[PDB]
Amino acid sequence: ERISEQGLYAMRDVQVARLALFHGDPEKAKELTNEASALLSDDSTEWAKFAKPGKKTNLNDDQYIVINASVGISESYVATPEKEAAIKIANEKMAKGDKKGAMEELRLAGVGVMENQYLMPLKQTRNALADAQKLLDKKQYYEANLALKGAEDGIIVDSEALFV
Amino acid sequence: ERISEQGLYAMRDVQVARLALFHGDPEKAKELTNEASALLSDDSTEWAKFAKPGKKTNLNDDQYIVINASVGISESYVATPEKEAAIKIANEKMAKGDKKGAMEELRLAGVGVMENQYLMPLKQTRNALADAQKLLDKKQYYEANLALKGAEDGIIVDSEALFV
Amino acid sequence: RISEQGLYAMRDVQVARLALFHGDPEKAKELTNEASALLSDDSTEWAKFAKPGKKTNLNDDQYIVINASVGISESYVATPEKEAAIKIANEKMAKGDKKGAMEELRLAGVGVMENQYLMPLKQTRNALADAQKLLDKKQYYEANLALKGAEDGIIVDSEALFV
Amino acid sequence: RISEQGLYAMRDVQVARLALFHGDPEKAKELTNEASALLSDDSTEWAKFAKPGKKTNLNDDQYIVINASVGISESYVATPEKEAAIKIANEKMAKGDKKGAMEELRLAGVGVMENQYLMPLKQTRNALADAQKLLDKKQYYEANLALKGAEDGIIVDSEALFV
Repeated sequence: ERISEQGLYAMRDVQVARLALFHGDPEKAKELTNEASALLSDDSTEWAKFAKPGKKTNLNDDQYIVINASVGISESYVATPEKEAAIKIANEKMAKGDKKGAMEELRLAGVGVMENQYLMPLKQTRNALADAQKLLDKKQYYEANLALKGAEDGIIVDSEALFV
Repeated sequence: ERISEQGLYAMRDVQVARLALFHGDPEKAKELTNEASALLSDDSTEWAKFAKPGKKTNLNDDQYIVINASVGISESYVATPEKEAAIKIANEKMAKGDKKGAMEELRLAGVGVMENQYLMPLKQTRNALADAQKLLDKKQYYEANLALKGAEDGIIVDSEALFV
Repeated sequence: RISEQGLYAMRDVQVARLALFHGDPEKAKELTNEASALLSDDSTEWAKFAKPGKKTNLNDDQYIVINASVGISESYVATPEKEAAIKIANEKMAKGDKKGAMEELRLAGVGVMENQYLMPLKQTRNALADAQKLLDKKQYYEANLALKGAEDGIIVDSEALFV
Repeated sequence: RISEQGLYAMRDVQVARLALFHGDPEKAKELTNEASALLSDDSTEWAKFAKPGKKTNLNDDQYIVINASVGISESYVATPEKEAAIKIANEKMAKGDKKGAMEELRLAGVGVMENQYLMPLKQTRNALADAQKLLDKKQYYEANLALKGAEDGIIVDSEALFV
């Protein structure tokens, strides 16, 4: 994976924190927001290893960080002998680690394969968590929920044809 | 209003497994699929305790299991003295754990709050994972990816107004 | 049934938010007025499109069905039993026997959901009215947020089809 | 530039999938015929709506922009600086200086994305042709899956607006 596990866990923490605020548990929300902030602010983390260059951020000098990924499949689902043969060869090539050859066989049988990457703008997200922490410290719990929502709103999905 | 962390962990395994079939190790895909299947097949988990009762399933005698939850906020984002006064009171009741009274105060402020629950049909999902395990055993990797996709496709969202 | 007035109103909202940020507030104002008019028709039988039993944030509001889609879940494994079930289901669909067709698929391990998009009617009218006041005051960014609030009221409700 | 032709075609596909499972195959066939005709109509200047630099699965294909929406990210904390930037951005929107307006927001911590929905033209034409063959053979469940495959080719591409 080129997925940043720290960014993935941080955003999962934000989701649970926002729900905690509406279930009368600000203390859990505060602890989770602190965990998320610390996950994104480590000096040892090599964020460049997870960055998506070429995706321009709203903040200058910021970068989008890959924090999750999924596979997207498109096809007709019609079984033909030719498509079954292509899939058999694709499976063969994938077993041998020939990922690029496997994808070529799938694509000629009408299968589209995308990698969906979930992208987090690093400094923009840190700034939103910092705003949330200040509000939590002042017990402005609804407002903290909105700042956390703003962090979630910065996450985008980018889909790219795999091995094309 | 409790989430099955076991079901959520299983479905997260499924997502990683599908991508590994195209982009990582098929051996890791098999291991993740075995783990997801074992988590869902474990009846030491008290599944009924996490079920959503009034949601009819596709299989007879199945149940939807709550495996994730999030908050959805609707409002205009326009500040007024009346609204800020009501939000201040909402925050005070949140601090005292009065989650119902806090929600009544937010509705005075013009805020709509939903809880989104992600629902997993347990036996239907078990069946899809079992199909994927059979395919992976035969090195039918693309087909296994579709069986896992079918598992993901059974997850639905149900949204309900929080504490009305 | 699906409310095409609600469907068109929320489509107008989406286009209006884009128009504001492409430097066309006039187009956004026209579209927001159209959406307001679609949701305030005196002679729309809204109860015909309502989703009762879905509790709203506002007291005595109602959710309106404004869109729908089909969701299919299966494992894509071909067997003789499954192909035979699909053939029977297709024959039932050809005859208009929609309920039997879906039951035949479910018995073969195919899940068919109806995904309904639900609009809270009075809540959405209120959001549009807030956006109109901001547009009148030339508060265009703020109006874009108010329209976003109207969009965030739309929820999805999925039910097994003809179950 | 959004392709209204492509958007209409994909909306037809959604309704067709619903019609198949609500016992109306003739309506689904009519809707699928219309979607195929719209996408095959080369009097539409498809290249004018294409998203350059986005690689498709098929060798000589192109992604067509068929829909777009706005996404706003901010922390909702009112500060004198942000409130002044919103005032300036609103003035630039009113003058049609759309790029300066988004830059003003960006520099005050308000991020605006444009989300574009992208349709791979030849790939989508191919998926509809597959569905047509199935509909002609009365293979209605299979046609529903082939139409689902057409929808699954639509992707979202988000970019900072006028950055």
